[PDB]
Amino acid sequence: SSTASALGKLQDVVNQNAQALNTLVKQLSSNFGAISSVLNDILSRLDPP
Amino acid sequence: FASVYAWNRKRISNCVADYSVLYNSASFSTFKCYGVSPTKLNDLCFTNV
Repeated sequence: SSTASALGKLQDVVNQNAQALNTLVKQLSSNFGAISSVLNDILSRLDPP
Repeated sequence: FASVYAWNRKRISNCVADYSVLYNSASFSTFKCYGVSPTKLNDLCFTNV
């Protein structure tokens, strides 16, 4: 009860999973060399070619 | 109109214009526009000119 940090394995697993998911969802906002990071603007501003 | 060495710059803002009325009349120069496609200029609401 009094002493904490006795469950390092479970916390490490949970933190690894959450960090991986967060990095995946954050990678969605990159530009990847295009002219915009959102496709709705691209389809509403450019030509199909 | 001034020379190329003294090209005239001006600001256009706070108005409401249209481009199809100018686009359809094939009278002024020739249109080749990057970024926004010429035919889709009217529908979007960019800040100023």
